[PDB]
Amino acid sequence: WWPNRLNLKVLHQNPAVADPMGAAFDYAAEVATIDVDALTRDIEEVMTTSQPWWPADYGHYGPLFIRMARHAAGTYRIHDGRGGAGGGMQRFPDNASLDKARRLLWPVKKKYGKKLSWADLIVFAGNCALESMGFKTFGFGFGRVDQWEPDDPMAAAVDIRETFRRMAMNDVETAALIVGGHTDNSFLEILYGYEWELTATDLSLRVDPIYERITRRWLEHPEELADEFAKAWYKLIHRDMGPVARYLGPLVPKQTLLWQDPVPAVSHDLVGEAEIASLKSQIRASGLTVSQLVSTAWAAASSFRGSDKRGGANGGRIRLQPQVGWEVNDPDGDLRKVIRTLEEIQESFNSAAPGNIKVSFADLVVLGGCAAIEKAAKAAGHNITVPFTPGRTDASQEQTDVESFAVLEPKADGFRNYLGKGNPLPAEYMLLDKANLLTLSAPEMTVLVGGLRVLGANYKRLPLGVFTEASESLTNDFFVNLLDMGITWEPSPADDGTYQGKDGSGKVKWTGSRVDLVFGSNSELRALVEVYGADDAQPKFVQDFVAAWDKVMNLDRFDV
Amino acid sequence: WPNRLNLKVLHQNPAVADPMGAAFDYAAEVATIDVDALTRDIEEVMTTSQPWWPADYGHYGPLFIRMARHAAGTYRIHDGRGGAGGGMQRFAPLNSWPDNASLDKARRLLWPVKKKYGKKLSWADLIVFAGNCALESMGFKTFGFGFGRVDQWEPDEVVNPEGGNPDPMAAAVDIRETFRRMAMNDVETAALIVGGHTFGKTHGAGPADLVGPEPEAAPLEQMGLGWKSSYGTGTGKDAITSGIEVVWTNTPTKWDNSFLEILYGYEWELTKSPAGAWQYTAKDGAGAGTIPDPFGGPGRSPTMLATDLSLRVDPIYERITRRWLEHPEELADEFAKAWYKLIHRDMGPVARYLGPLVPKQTLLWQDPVPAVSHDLVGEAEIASLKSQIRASGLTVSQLVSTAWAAASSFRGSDKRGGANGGRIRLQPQVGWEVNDPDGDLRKVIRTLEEIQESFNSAAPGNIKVSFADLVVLGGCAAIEKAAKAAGHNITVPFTPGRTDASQEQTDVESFAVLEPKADGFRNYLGKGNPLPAEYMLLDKANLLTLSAPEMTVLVGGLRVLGANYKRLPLGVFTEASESLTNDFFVNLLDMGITWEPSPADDGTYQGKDGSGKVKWTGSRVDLVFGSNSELRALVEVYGADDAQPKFVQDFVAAWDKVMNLDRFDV
Ligand code: HEM
Repeated sequence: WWPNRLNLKVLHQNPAVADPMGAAFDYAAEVATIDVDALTRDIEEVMTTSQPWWPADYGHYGPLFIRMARHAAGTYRIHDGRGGAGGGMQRFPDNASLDKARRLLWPVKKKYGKKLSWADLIVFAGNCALESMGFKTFGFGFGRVDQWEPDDPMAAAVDIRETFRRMAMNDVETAALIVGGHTDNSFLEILYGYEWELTATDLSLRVDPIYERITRRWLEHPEELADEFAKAWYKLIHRDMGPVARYLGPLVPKQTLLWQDPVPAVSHDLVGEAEIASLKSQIRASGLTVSQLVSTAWAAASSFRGSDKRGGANGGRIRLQPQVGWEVNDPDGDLRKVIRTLEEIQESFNSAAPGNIKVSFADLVVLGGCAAIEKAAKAAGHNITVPFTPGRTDASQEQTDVESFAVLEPKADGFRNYLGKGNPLPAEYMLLDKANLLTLSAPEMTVLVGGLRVLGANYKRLPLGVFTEASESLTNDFFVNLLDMGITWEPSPADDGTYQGKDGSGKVKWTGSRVDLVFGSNSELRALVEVYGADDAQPKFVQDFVAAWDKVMNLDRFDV
Repeated sequence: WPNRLNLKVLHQNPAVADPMGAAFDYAAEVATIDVDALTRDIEEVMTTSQPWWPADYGHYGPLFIRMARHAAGTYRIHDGRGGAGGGMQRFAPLNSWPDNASLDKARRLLWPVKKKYGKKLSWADLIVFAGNCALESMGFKTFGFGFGRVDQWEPDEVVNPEGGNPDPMAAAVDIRETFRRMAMNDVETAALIVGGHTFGKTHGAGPADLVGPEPEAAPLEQMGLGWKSSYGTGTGKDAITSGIEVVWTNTPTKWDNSFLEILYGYEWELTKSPAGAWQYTAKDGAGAGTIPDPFGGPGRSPTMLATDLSLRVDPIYERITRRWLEHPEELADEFAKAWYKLIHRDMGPVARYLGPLVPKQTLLWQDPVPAVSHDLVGEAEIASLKSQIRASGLTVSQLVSTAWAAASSFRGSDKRGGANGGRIRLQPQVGWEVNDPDGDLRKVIRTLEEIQESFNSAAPGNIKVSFADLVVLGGCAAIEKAAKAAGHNITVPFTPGRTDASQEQTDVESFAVLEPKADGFRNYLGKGNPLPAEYMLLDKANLLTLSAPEMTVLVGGLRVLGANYKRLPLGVFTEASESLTNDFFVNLLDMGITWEPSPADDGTYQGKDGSGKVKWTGSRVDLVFGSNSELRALVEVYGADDAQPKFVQDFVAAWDKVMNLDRFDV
């Protein structure tokens, strides 16, 4: 009825029923069988032909392909990660010359069909045009699955600065991109000659002192310009593809780059099933409460952005500076103790293991979270075993760009009941956005919140969400107590965001936050809460929470 | 949506937003519950007044009856949507409409019953069951009840008690019109108004301006509720839900003929209610002030709305109303039948009703089909029936058109129509303009009838074939022949079991709304439409419960197959006709052809090639796939080079789904 309401439609965007290929189709296995030589030949023969319905300017569609490649990959926003070359449905201001020219590539996708997506095709056509000009490129990596539903003065210098900084491009990369896309040295020579007749953009490279320094350096040294343009272009097209394990094809370079957030490759033999049991029995008698383990294992695995597929638990970054310094992770609490205890466990295990079986800290954090979940569930009457797939390695400090990780800090985490100052939208909207980023669905988000409440995973262990009298137990008490109409909620006297579900002859119980009551208030979410809050829905809730938790933990596992 | 195609309406209620997950059939769960225990629990929660919403006369019966009526009171025949169905009354604009006031409470009074069962009793079943049980709790034996209303998890895209001027004669026509859109005649409307208003009262009493916002705009401190009254204590003795303060009968917690004896006992004057105004009261000395106060105190006066008084003044209503005032057993009978029709209107055929309370009697408005009285055909006979159909002289265009005409009348909004029943032969559907009788349809019917006679005469025993099966079997045989001509060897699955109804079984009047005003798959842009052709195509596809890939592949198959209306060349982008290929896709995306509106402006376009010749001609439906970005992405999947067998398989799957849409008995 009332507009500006909570939009649950965002959670289930791009379902599996609108996908023509169905659920029996993985793009990786298809594009791994493609022949990039024939693809390059087809792209070139399209490049050197003049379609009658689109006059081929100078008989060479190269620069048009370059423009579409640079325009599909120019909509990447670091603060959110949406958009981008492949991680954003750029299809479905502009002059409409960016999709009518997308029809020029139809004779190429006609041959391949499902073995080559449009997102891969546009970027690869741009790259092949760039290589066909005469320039040589760093490399290319396929694997961009296409979605099926739309989701002169120095003033120009600072405007370009902000516009390119929103794309995670420093000054050298911005200068390289600007000098390249508009190009030999046919640019810097004419630009630095006769001042371009002293009469907008692309001239500020000679005005801004930091830009002018780099440009005048490149004036007599085209080698730096070539290397910097190759690196900047490769960063530009592959910005939102995630870990290096998602790159496919034989054109992917062997080198590893810092902006990809690299993690070391596995060097030892992973843990089997007896060693996993030994670890889960060792860090269940190590003096660590279920709350600490669950909160730590969620802190590492809730820094994942499903748009550009960066973050996650892989790499063991929770032990390193950008992740441990965040307010939400609470360095002033029990994160250092948990990290030190896990390091001690890892050192003890690696020094006494059969053969060359070794466990990594990144793996051990998630294994500890799984062990804590199992212990809590067993302390609730059930007997389960949460699945756990090893194969994580811990990155060192030198491989983590501190500035690049500042955009992953959560301004508001609904699952952990965190809320930082200066938020655009209210508490529930940020929870919805975070759940959408984690590629979660409405039932998965509901069950995950309802479990994390009773597991004591709240920020600073606040009682704002624990709707149960017995913590350290995975039960559906949150739902069955939220739906109870025997308590009358009201805003707290302290005028804060908290509430008060006071009843029982005037007594006050279940002090609740906003992201807690939004589940019982919103009818669409109350439906799911009633599904999980029934009398016989106790084991179904546990199984669903285990499934959601395992899905969240293994979000970043793209190598498997 | 009405200014740009909204493809998200095709994938409404996805499976990823369903908490119960896949492989969960509601029929199995709800068929194994204790109905007696459910009724006992409901009757237990009816008589226990809660302190957060007090009960009038210590009984939640009338509130449950009103909630059940309003849940099933949104059904509309033309679209078919609304009604109980998926229980949209919980999460929709429906929960926040001003005429659904205080019905958000009646869905929380039933929570203690829902939690005791869980997935074994959907909300939609409960909402309409409680009221039904309420009807039995007062002393009125209802017709029956059938569980099985599956529960959805996403909202979809889809009467004045004061007349503005409350003139009973001028409000009777409004009542008749608004009940005509629910397929209720005069006698059923009068029975529903009289019976439903025997139980209960009207709550509105106060300034009527001190009511809070709707639940969709209420603060989270109210926890999903709305209309929080601030006048007085707010709820119970001074609740405000509608504004009018009338108590109809002397015993609003029992069934009796006291509504008629009150309506036809006093003359009525007009007065202003404490909340709002414009209600009728007794005339001579305020009548007799003998009406129970819901929570105790002074007796009220006999009062009626303007809606209720219309039944006395309208000459059509007055005669039957007086007859019921004389004989009450007829009133009870018509009320039972009308209520049963009301709560089960949009539940589909009788094969979907579950539980022990479902009656054994058949009713005309259900469009009954005769029970199977023979052994169905196996696999040896089907392989011979297909050969006989193929060698009967019927071209694939006629067979496909007949099968689609039989099976495209279905609408998933209320699950009526479908290829079952075999009603393409019968009067309401054989004469529709879209099911072109000025052509080769009667010939197809005659050929299928003679094939049926030949097969049944030489029966191998107790195995016989029905015409309803024969239409779909001919469609599948034609598609098999087309695919074999195109080069692929496939076998379209066929599941026999359909039966042929008679002309007395079908109702001609109630099928005037199933007529397709615009069928996107066979162009037929019929006169009198509220939207362009493409939006009507999306509406038709959403009615068939089709997705976007299925709709695209079905359109692209029906074009080249020859299913078009009047066999127009308006959309057949293939050169070799009567063949199942993706030539509608590989030629729609052909960029060497320029599309311009035809000189004879009628909504059709001309596709000229580069040599200045009119190569293809298409319509808005045919050309919307090559222009809309979301749809063009699907066309490029079936329009590729290697995706010929994938296209054929997808088309066969879509055909199977459409044929077996209205098959709930299997
Ligand atoms: C044109 C047709 C009708 C009109 C204009 C009408 C009018 C109304 C109105 C305005 C209310 C609100 C009273 C309140 O909220 O306290 C109401 C309540 C109610 N209606 Fe109707 N009604 C109609 C038909 C029906 C039907 C078809 C049924 C049942 C099948 C029914 C049964 C009830 C009941 C049981 C209540 C509530 C009684 C209570 O809460 O004590 N009415 N009606």
